[PDB]
Amino acid sequence: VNVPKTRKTYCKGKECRKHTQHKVTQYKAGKASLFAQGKRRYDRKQSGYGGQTKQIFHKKAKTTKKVVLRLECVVCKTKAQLPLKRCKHFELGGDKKQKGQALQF
Amino acid sequence: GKSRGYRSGTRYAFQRDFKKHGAIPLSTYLKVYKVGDIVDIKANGSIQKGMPHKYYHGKTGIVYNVTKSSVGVIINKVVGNRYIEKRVNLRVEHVKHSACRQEFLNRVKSNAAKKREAKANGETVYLKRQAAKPRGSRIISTEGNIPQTLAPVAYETFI
Amino acid sequence: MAKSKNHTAHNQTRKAHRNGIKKPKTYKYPSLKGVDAKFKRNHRYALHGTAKALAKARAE
Amino acid sequence: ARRPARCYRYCKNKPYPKSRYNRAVPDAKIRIYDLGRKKATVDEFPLCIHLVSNELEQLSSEALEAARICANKYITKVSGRDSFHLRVRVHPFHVLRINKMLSCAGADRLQQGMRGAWGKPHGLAARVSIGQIIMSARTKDSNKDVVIEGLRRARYKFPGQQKIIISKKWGFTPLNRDEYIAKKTNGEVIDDGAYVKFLSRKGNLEANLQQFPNYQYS
RNA sequence: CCAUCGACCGAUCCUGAUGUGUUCGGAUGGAUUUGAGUAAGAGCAUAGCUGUUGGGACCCGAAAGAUGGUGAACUAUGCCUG
RNA sequence: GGCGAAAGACUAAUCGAACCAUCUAGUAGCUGGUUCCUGCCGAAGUUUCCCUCAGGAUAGCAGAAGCUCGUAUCAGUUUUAUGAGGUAAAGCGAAUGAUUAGAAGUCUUGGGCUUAACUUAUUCUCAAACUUUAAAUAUGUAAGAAGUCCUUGUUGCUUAAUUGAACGUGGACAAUUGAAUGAAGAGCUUUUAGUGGGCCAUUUUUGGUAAGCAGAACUGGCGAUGCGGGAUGA
RNA sequence: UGAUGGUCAGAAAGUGAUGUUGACACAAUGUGAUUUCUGCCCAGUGCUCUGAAUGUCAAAGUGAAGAAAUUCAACCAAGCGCGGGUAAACGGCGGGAGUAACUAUGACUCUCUUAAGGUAGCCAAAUGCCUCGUCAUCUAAUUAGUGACGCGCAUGAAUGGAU
RNA sequence: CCUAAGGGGGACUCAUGGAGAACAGAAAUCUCCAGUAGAACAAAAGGGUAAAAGUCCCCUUGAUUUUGAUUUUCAGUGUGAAUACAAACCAUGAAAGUGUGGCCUAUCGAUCCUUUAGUCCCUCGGAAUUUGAGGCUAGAGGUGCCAGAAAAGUUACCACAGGGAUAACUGGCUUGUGGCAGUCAAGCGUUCAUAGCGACAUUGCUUUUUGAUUCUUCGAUGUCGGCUCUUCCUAUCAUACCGAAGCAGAAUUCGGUAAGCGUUGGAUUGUUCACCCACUAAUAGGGAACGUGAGCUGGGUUUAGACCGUCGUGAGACAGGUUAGUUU
RNA sequence: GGUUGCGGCCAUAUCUAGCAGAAAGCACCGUUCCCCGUUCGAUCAACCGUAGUUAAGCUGCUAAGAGCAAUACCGAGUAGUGUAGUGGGAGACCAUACGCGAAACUAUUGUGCUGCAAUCU
RNA sequence: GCGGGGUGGAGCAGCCUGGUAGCUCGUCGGGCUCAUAACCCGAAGGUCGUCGGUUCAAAUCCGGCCCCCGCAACCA
RNA sequence: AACAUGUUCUU
RNA sequence: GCGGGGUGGAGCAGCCUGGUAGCUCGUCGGGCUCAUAACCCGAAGGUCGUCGGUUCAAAUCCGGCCCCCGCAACCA
Ligand SMILES: CN[C@@H]1[C@@H](O)[C@@H](O[C@@H]2[C@@H](O)[C@H](O[C@H]3O[C@H]([C@@H](C)O)[C@@H](O)[C@H](O)[C@H]3N)[C@@H](N)C[C@H]2N)OC[C@]1(C)O
Ligand SMILES: CN[C@@H]1[C@@H](O)[C@@H](O[C@@H]2[C@@H](O)[C@H](O[C@H]3O[C@H]([C@@H](C)O)[C@@H](O)[C@H](O)[C@H]3N)[C@@H](N)C[C@H]2N)OC[C@]1(C)O
Ligand SMILES: CN[C@@H]1[C@@H](O)[C@@H](O[C@@H]2[C@@H](O)[C@H](O[C@H]3O[C@H]([C@@H](C)O)[C@@H](O)[C@H](O)[C@H]3N)[C@@H](N)C[C@H]2N)OC[C@]1(C)O
Ligand SMILES: CN[C@@H]1[C@@H](O)[C@@H](O[C@@H]2[C@@H](O)[C@H](O[C@H]3O[C@H]([C@@H](C)O)[C@@H](O)[C@H](O)[C@H]3N)[C@@H](N)C[C@H]2N)OC[C@]1(C)O
Ligand SMILES: CN[C@@H]1[C@@H](O)[C@@H](O[C@@H]2[C@@H](O)[C@H](O[C@H]3O[C@H]([C@@H](C)O)[C@@H](O)[C@H](O)[C@H]3N)[C@@H](N)C[C@H]2N)OC[C@]1(C)O
Ligand SMILES: CN[C@@H]1[C@@H](O)[C@@H](O[C@@H]2[C@@H](O)[C@H](O[C@H]3O[C@H]([C@@H](C)O)[C@@H](O)[C@H](O)[C@H]3N)[C@@H](N)C[C@H]2N)OC[C@]1(C)O
Ligand SMILES: [Zn+2]
Repeated sequence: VNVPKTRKTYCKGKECRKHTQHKVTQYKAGKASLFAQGKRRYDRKQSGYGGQTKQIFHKKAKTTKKVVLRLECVVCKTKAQLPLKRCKHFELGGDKKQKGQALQF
Repeated sequence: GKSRGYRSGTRYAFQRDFKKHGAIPLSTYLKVYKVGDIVDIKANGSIQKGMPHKYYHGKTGIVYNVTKSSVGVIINKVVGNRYIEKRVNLRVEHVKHSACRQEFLNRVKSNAAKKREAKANGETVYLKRQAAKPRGSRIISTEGNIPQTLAPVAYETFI
Repeated sequence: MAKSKNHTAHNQTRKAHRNGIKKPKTYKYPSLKGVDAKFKRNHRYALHGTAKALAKARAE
Repeated sequence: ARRPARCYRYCKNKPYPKSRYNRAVPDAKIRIYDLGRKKATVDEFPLCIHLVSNELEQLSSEALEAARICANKYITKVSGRDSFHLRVRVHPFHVLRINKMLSCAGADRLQQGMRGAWGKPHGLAARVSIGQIIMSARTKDSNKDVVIEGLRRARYKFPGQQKIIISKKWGFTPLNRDEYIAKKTNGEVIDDGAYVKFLSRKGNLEANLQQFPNYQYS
């Protein structure tokens, strides 16, 4: 999968509400905070005696993930997220396919 | 493992007729459909958009909706111990008018005309159709038609 | 050890015909949910205007 | 070894030919279908005698091979090799399958029984209807009884019942003997090796007239 | 009571008047959206059969698990005296 | 816990973890039992999901209570009109694939007058996963009042439009209101039981040498059912 | 294991057993009289030693930022990792080709390869499938016995070998 | 898997064959003709496609935004996928049009938790500010046992609830396999198919082999062999009487009626089986719940002890070997 | 009746091989300043209708023509098939009763029809 | 039912992760030696078991088939 | 530093 | 019941897939030596163990008669 770095699509920002130029980057999840309620609950439940109190997933089966594109409008700086189909290789702004050239093995 | 995909089993049903491949004749696109029309559903394998499911292939139904390039058709489907009303969106390539209805509307017109003729004449006519009745009595002449006797023939081999 | 019958439709039509097979009831006016939104929108106004006109002519 | 023929006698299964879907199929035991003087002219062997199946069954290629050898050998011994033309008229295209259960003591330890029982190719058979010709021989009228006995011997090599029928037609042609003599004397037949070609009243008239120069247009 | 087209209240999307703690306000008009709503109340209480869930839960039935006690008059091993 | 010159031995007829009381009527998708009569109705072993496969939920089949009405339009059926289909059969000098035999050419193409190939007209035989053709049985739809015709109202939809589309006002057409036969009437709702091992026969049909074997299709049965016959027998 | 100890006990204790003891002792294992012997392997799993030099490493402590909760950074014990030893610790202990003046066989050679490639012995043995192995002896006749033979499915050295 | 292999427009025509052009030939590139698709279209197979859906050129991002309706699977729930509209905003084209990913039929994922985008909107409940936290809408991180527990063995020391819904005997169906008998007649048999044999084929029978199956029995039908004893079958080894011969005699071989009568003693082995020694008229084969354990025996198998080899880190395993093991 | 433009059904229209064709139309045909596209004015573009030609396209006719289409005292009431029986047969299978009913084969016939507009010896 | 092997005359790499067949010994030519071995300088030699498939490209990636050596075949 | 070998039988 | 095999004097090809049997060791001759050994040059040597069938054509396929060497042959 090669996806270009810029994309003219619809913008939902109240300033635009039209097709505008967007900057394309790949989404990456942030660091899990230690103060999210789910994590404060988990740490309290894990303290003391009793061992592991929650399940731990083991049977992984997927070999890929879904790629999320982060599109930022160059005008109002509103973002949009757009997920792609599963792929093993992804790059932004790779060099386009040239059609009809001799391979130089 | 078993396979029950959307077009499974349609190898022959969705084939085009022999020497009938290629472009659709434009008469298919010039027909006019109205809500209440009765239509036969026949999938055209060369038009992949707006296709019927194989269940509705060869079914007849009522038009209930008319859009840019397609009609909505109502079909009754036996599901268990009752019928379910189904609504199928079909591009016009997969649809055709039903001819029995045109015949029936013709009969409506003829019945009205005959009734009016009788009313102007001063009498009453019968408009109900009738099944074929047993034949009446008749006399058969034998002029140049003397009964000719036939017999069963003996067995012969020809191998 | 637990091999058993896999599938049959035996006795299934017999069960279906005890109380079926019933056609859905037909009505004079169908529901316009699922009809083209532009047609349905204008049909609303056409019915509204017709009632207003009949309510008018009946006065005179 | 080979199972007895009763295990594959009747047409119980759909035809199962060699194809893209069963490739590992052995050759039939019968390889030769035309014996005797197979280059003889149509007018040389006016008499046709058929061996006809009276069973709807399967004939193994082994039976076809044995019957062919028997009939050919007897007729060649009595009347010589050039006095007849024998044609096996069925070809074994149906593959026979086998499951191959072990015959040693304690096989039940080793094998799985009726689990996954789809069989391996085992042999080839020909599927014959009731009234289907199995073998055919054309010879001269004076060689009737020799060929009849030759086919009589070949019958015992086949399961079930078969009939030996003397045909009314000229050789292997579809014409009765009188019809063939009429077509011949009218210039409407020419030889084409072991067979003939008949006159057509269709198509290009110039080519028809050239091809049968002795044709009596009537 | 039923089929159907509307109207009203709340959620959602849009619009955005006189005005203003100039960032609030939200008049007015829209939208194949959404609600266990409105549109001249129907409920509350007692009782009965049937059905449901927790209870020993239709009756009898484990192999187990736990808490607190009683045994070396048999027998195992050491020690003491015969 | 002990004790074991070691057998998991012995530890009061108890030992691969004593005895006693209590928690304790421990839990059991499993086995057994489950107490009066008559009357009326009367099943299922199938669908989907489930660490589901000796179990549940879910839909179906069954009972009960009725309710709104009173011949309205309904039917495991025919007739008439009109669709769909690729099985049976058929076919292979028709496409694809398989397949026996000569013959005439071609030698410009490779061998030894040939030997094979190639081309042409022929010839024998085939296909669950081939096919031009193509049944029988089975299958969709229609046979009017919610209809037909005439005039012209509504609209923000539609047309170049005074065009249409959808829904209407007013007028007309009456028991042949537009085939047959039947109809202990039609419509509607709530609620809940059991069941979720099936099995047999004719026909179609898959695996298997075959089986009172294993697995599907439609219908009828047994299960749940006695009675006359088949001596006897679901 | 030299007592500020080893091995073991106890909920704890100003608590115990060995211990009225001290390496000719106590504690923990393996093998199993005598005779004759006890081969090679520390790559694996263990056990053990070394830490001046050293990647990672908790809580506390330290520094920075912030209004602060907090965040970030450095530093950082043992352990891990790095390096050495140890088989009477657990255990382990090879293939493919060619070659001598009849033939056969292969002392000899080539090659791949391990941590090491089963040594001394012993054997169809209570351990050998094939197998009732082959030869001999024993008998009229022996799937039995015994003696031999040994490319030994899968013998073998204190998981002790042979006597 | 693909920024094109998605969208729009345009131009062109593919496999293959024939005939021609320096190096050049079977295969280089150039020319013309024939060419219904015999090509190509990411990937299985089927369907579809020729002024295209294929090849090449040009421009693009509709692979976008909002939320409803529908089809398949179906409970007419979820998930996946798909269809036709409405309202926006765009691409392309002269234009009609076409486009909401890939020509169609597969290519995928709840609750809780975390994380991101949006409104920057709601809440932190004595009142406020700024941090922090919590909500609402839409995605991502994953459950492949794919409607979605967090999970290694061994028991030959064993337990319980059950199961003939299910294996290990007999019996029943079947008869492949085992065993026995026919039909034909290529050959063998000094000549001669059939005295005696008999290939290639082919029809059967039996239930003394072994399977296949799972109908009966798991609140139990005692599970090898031998010993003992009776009886039955005939597919006859001997004995009686006969027919045939490649029957001179002697001997032998093929066959018929025949089950009346007999069919043994021993070495090795737990053995059935096997194998020798020997006698004999002959040393036939089978059944009776694979006859026969309240008739025995207990060598074997198959509880608990113990040894070895190979395997296993280990507990332990082993249609591998070995020794000891209550028969009511 | 011919022809052109736009068509409907989409071979009775297609294919091969000959021949013929007045009027108009269509066509080939001439040219390259301009818009435009090419390696090439060949195709595409534009200009003239002026210099020519029915040679080709196109139309029709011919062929015991190939293909296609249609019919049938052709094959055949055959193959197949619904229903029935305590029918026949060891069975494979077969007949009968009440119904439905092919394909190949054979023979014969045909070879576009037509809508809207314009135009013509 | 599985698993590995198949590459110059011999024993082995290269596979994996496509674009070149590498190593030792051997064979052949010349040299050194009286000669031979050793040693020195040179040269040949595997279309990758086989039939297909895909790929622009096959020893390699994807199936069938052939040969060689092995593991598993348990509860009664 | 390296350096192995020389068919049989005589005249 | 099977599994291989029977080709010169002896070890092996040729078979898979019909037409075309070769090398190796060993014997019969010559070359070299003073004569041998070795070494080299040549030459003969198997109609395929046997009987059958298929075939235009069989070492090659399909049966039978022998010999060679083995793999498999209750049980509870
Ligand atoms: C905002 N657009 C509205 C459109 O939403 C719709 O209005 C719905 C209306 O149909 C719903 O009402 C519907 O559902 C209610 C039910 C909830 O009880 C019924 O009572 C009512 O009959 C039914 N029509 C009403 N609940 C909300 C409106 N916005 O009506 C058409 C419209 C005017 O375009
Ligand atoms: C006579 N006035 C009536 C008034 O009584 C009322 O009628 C309601 C009617 O609207 C309701 O019905 C309504 O709501 C139902 C409901 C199931 O959602 C809908 O299905 C239905 O379409 C809708 N019309 C009906 N259930 C009760 C009457 N009293 O509202 C409508 C009205 C015309 O104004
Ligand atoms: C012509 N097609 C026939 C089809 O009609 C049908 O034939 C049945 C036949 O099989 C029936 O016969 C069947 O049933 C009977 C009995 C139990 O009824 C049995 O005795 C008989 O063996 C059995 N074949 C016969 N009684 C009527 C025909 N229509 O089934 C057989 C078939 C060949 O397909
Ligand atoms: C200034 N006037 C505003 C008016 O614009 C409108 O505001 C809505 C606001 O309510 C919506 O927001 C609403 O819905 C979102 C969510 C469900 O999308 C919620 O997060 C939010 O708390 C809720 N108020 C917002 N998304 C758009 C504004 N125009 O209504 C609220 C208001 C205050 O009157
Ligand atoms: C008492 N001694 C006898 C001894 O005589 C001999 O007996 C055989 C016997 O074994 C044979 O029998 C054997 O062999 C026949 C085969 C030949 O048909 C088999 O059918 C049978 O089952 C088998 N037991 C039998 N046919 C003859 C006796 N003399 O061998 C067995 C024995 C027990 O040792
Ligand atoms: C030692 N070199 C020899 C060379 O001498 C020759 O050898 C022949 C050999 O081929 C012959 O061998 C041949 O002989 C005749 C041939 C002449 O037709 C054949 O009939 C025979 O079958 C075949 N073996 C053999 N008879 C003599 C050797 N010297 O050819 C072979 C060879 C190996 O190169
Ligand atoms: Zn923006």
